[PDB]
Amino acid sequence: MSYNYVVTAQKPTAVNGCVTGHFTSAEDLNLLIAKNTRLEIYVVTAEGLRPVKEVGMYGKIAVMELFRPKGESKDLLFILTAKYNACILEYKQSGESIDIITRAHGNVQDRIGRPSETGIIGIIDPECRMIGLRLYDGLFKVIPLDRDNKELKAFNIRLEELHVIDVKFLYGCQAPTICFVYQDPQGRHVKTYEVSLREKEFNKGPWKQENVEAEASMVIAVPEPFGGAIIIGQESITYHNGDKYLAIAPPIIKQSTIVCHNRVDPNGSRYLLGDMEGRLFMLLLEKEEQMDGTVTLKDLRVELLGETSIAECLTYLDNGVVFVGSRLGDSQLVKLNVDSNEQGSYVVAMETFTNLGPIVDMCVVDLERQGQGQLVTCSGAFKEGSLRIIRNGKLHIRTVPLYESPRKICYQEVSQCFGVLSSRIEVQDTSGGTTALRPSASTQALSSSVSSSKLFSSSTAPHETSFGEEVEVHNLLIIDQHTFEVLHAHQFLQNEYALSLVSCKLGKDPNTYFIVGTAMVYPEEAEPKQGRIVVFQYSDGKLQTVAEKEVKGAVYSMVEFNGKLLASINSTVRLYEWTTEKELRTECNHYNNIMALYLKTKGDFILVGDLMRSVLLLAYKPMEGNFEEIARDFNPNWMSAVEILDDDNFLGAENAFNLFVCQKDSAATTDEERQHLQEVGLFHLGEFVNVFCHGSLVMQNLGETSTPTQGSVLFGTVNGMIGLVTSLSESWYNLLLDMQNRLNKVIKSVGKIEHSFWRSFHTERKTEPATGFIDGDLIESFLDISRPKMQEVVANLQYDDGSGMKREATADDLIKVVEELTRIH
Amino acid sequence: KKPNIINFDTSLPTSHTYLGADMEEFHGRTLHDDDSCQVIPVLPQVMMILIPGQTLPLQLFHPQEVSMVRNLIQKDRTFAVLAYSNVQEREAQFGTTAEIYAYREEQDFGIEIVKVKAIGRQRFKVLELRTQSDGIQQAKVQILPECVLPSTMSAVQLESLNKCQIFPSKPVSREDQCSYKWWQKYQKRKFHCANLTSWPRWLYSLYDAETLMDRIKKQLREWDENLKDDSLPSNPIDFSYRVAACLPIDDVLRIQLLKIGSAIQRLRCELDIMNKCTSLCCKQCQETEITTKNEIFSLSLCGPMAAYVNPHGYVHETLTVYKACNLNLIGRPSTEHSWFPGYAWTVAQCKICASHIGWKFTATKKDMSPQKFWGLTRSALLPTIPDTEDEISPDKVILCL
Amino acid sequence: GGRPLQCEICGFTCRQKASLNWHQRKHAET
Ligand SMILES: Nc1cccc2c1C(=O)N([C@H]1CCC(=O)NC1=O)C2=O
Ligand SMILES: [Zn+2]
Ligand SMILES: [Zn+2]
Repeated sequence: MSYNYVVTAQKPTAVNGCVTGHFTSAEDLNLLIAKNTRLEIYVVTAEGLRPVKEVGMYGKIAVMELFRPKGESKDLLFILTAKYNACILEYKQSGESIDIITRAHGNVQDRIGRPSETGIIGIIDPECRMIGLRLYDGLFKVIPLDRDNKELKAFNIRLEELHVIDVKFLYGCQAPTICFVYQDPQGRHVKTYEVSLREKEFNKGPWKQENVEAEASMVIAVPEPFGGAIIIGQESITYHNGDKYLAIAPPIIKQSTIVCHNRVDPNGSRYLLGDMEGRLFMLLLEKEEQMDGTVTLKDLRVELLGETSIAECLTYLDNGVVFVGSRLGDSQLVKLNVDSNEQGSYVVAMETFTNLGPIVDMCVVDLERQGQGQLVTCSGAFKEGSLRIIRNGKLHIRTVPLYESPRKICYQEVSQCFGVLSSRIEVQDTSGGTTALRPSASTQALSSSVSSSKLFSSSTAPHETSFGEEVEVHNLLIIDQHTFEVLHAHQFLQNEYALSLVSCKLGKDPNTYFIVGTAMVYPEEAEPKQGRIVVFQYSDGKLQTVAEKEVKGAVYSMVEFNGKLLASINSTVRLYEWTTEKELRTECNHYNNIMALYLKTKGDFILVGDLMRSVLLLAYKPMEGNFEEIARDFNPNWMSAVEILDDDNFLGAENAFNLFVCQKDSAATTDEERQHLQEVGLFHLGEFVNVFCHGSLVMQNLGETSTPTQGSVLFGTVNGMIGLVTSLSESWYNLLLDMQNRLNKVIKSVGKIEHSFWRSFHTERKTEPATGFIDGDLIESFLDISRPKMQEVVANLQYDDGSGMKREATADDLIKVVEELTRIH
Repeated sequence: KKPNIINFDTSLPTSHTYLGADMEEFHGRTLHDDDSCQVIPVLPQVMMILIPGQTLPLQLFHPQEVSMVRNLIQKDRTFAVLAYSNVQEREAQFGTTAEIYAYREEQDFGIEIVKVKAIGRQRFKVLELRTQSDGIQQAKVQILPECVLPSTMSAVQLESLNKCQIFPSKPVSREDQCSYKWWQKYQKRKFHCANLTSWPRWLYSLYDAETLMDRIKKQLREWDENLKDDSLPSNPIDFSYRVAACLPIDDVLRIQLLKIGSAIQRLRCELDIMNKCTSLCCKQCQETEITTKNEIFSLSLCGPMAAYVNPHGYVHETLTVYKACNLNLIGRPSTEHSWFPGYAWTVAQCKICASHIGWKFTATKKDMSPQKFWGLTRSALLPTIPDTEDEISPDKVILCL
Repeated sequence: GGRPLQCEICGFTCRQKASLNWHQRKHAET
């Protein structure tokens, strides 16, 4: 019976894919960038990029490739979603109105099959003869590129090679030949096949089956005049082409594996390569004119160009301009000069584009107590790690680099400062200790400190490590709210991991402290068997270790519960009281669980959450001084985060980018009925949520006693998207769902994909339609359509204005309603 | 403790030679759809809580049982086994199906005897129970589905790293030094994208089927050295059911473990129990210590514990251990209908409450090793968590994870 | 003459009549 409302306040910024071509016109040079559910088109100019259109799809962009058929004015695009919805698109412009047309659409999801290990794969033949897809191990789906196939009918061909790593099409081959790298018990091998359409099957490949590097991780299709293919791995770069073989083992790349690439020169003389550490290399191929006129491959060559943002994809944009599509850090635009800079790098950074993804934790604060609201988030990772500050302006963002992975965050009013958990990477140096790779916030702190406890010095005596191994050094940073300076940096013990963080007053002590929970990690024995709870005080510009308490487990989470400190240790939940001697003493406990990961509280109610086993509820009993198990859920789905809506509804994000909401029962009935939770809400968000908060960025009304939305909960994800969720009333829910149906009747879908299918709770076993939710984006889209369609939507619809009489709805009434809704974020 | 393991044959008990001449075996199997509704008959005096994949021998005497068996021999050869939570009220909310794989009738000595060997198959939840005029009762049952999930990383996995998610030369060279290096590389690679979430790698590693199975393998080798990675199934579902089938637990905890739907949670529970309960006391006394897990060892191919049938059609989920204590022996040793050929049994009672605990197997030949061991019935034991831990934090018998 | 009595549940051998009746009470009790 629960009714809720979800809306996006910030678009996903993480770049998951990019391509180049001629999409708008054969003359204009186009660059297409995918951001999960959004697509952006740009025209390449010598100075920068000229935006033309930005569209929102009803699917998670998985594959995105451009191509040119025979007898076509320009390049056509092909997009495949996560739910296996495929569509080909063309561009059309009729004056000031720019719309994206769908040529052909359809779903390719099979009734059965094992979703592949290396994810969905998609390739196009160079001559545009067919589209090849790999969705299930052993099955190769073929889609003929005939004009007749408006329905996108396909057919499967069964493969003997099971664990295929990669596959590509070959150039200059009279038969649509596929060359792929796979693995078998004897090692990793490269093999070729010829796809025949009238045979609707395979034919013997042109080449032989040759063995390759056991770490062969990428295949690159070489264009004419060379042809053949290139194989990239951890330590080797080879080139095969029937009668031609070349190989190079450049030591420059052995540090990290290459993951992404793109073509620079169409002829195949230069390629760009990107590694996991953000290093950009250049592959160069030589030629040598023979008497016949056929240039043979003299040799290969690789040279490091420089360091950029940790890239997910790459592309060349002429004029020495390159685009670094990053999803860990800010996206970049760089220039390539033939001469090195004063430092020695060939790459020059031209521009940066903020990327909030991945958000791991955040908090809502009001620095300048306007009653408006500001958001502070932990974005990025590794050298891209950073903090982001967001407000209304449209939206205003402020960046703060860290150069180390941020984890949690917290605020202190009395001290006007923030506390953040971070983690840097160090390497085993020449001696017994370790040293850092690059400067981070923990190493450049104005004032620093180290923990000195001697509780675990003995027992599990610290164990050795080899040279060249990486390790995570954790830290707690204290920062000013205005200047954002690295005021203090405390370095935790070795073999330790910080997990939780809170700041509050407990007992009757008026001072505000920072409370941290840790766990002793050892490469032996899976789950930890040790851990600490530490209390620090910020005073006079330095942190002082106030108190400590030992526990035989990991402190996953903590919270303030009516002056006391509630915490979780492995499968147990424990409550601590702050003694008069300024220490901590246990009170009560609870055991049965899978793992007490997530913890939330409201009044005398507490919610505990597991990684998969959903959740359970507890209530502190005053006289008993103990707990009482209230209710629980069973569904085994990977939980990502949870939050308390009110004293009866609870929200939780799960594995398949889904959100489910449960409810309790206050009535009598039976003890069995009270103790179970009802899955009263299901929805497919399309994002991986990681953190929830209470508050908003809009002024807290008070002027209107009649608020349309009750409650407010912000949430952050991985792709850099931020959203708001609230609760509604029964009538509002019914009317908005009717509006949902009426809107979908009219609106054009990007790729002709039904909105109802896109927002359907989806897993590998079960796919259900949304319930107890309202898509805010679709409700808001009502304002942007033409007026004739606005009138078509509100045609023959009963609406209740001011809770008076039900009357016929006009376009103006709905416009006012939707405007009031939009003004909540 | 570290005693001998050589000389006997672990394949002798698995055959259940004590039942006599080779039976008429059937090989045609049956499995219904998940969540499907089926009407199945129930065996009355089966006070055992069956696990899928667990072998179950039976000797039936009543004419109604024999008639139902005759009717099933031509049909699907499948029946049901209720999981009696409260044996007094005959209450059962769940159960497990069982398929007959060996059969033999005997009209010798003027008594209708029927010997049967069956195996577990599917879990189920009870919907309704009816009773026909002929005594044999029917049950309207719903098949419980096996909920399997994809790897935790599937959702967050970055597209650029999808390639090489597969590891080169898949297996390790059995050695656990090469394997420690391998597990560290495995954790760094498979769970790399963990950096994008609220938790670290080592947390997810606790919820990975592979890691859990390896830890369980390490615990199993400790009990018997005649183990090969081949003997154990690779499927985590069948692996989990097999592990659970030979873990000595009480009925309540067995019911709880069966209720689990996901194999990941089942394996987590199993590892937790294996670590927790280090003592095994008398179920009736609760305070009389009988043995520890240090004394546990596998005398059969399946594992240390397994179900065996007796001359009077009673089933005993018996566990093989080296040493026991606080037991008085009743009668004299006998080889009559012995489950372990070459050994003679002697009834064992608790010296305090005088409750039957099991039997003492003594070798008939001097060359055999071990010369003696103990077989304890599961129904008469109680797993106890070690006390201590400064004694400032106590506990109670509870299934964690 | 009157050979020993034994329990059907566990084979517990005994002598006097009701002794085994006592022993068997300790099995299906709980
Ligand atoms: N001679 C008797 C007599 C009555 C009951 C039993 C036995 C007997 O041998 N077993 C078990 C225990 C000994 C063994 O290993 N096999 C059995 O069938 C009984 O329950
Ligand atoms: Zn006892
Ligand atoms: Zn007895």
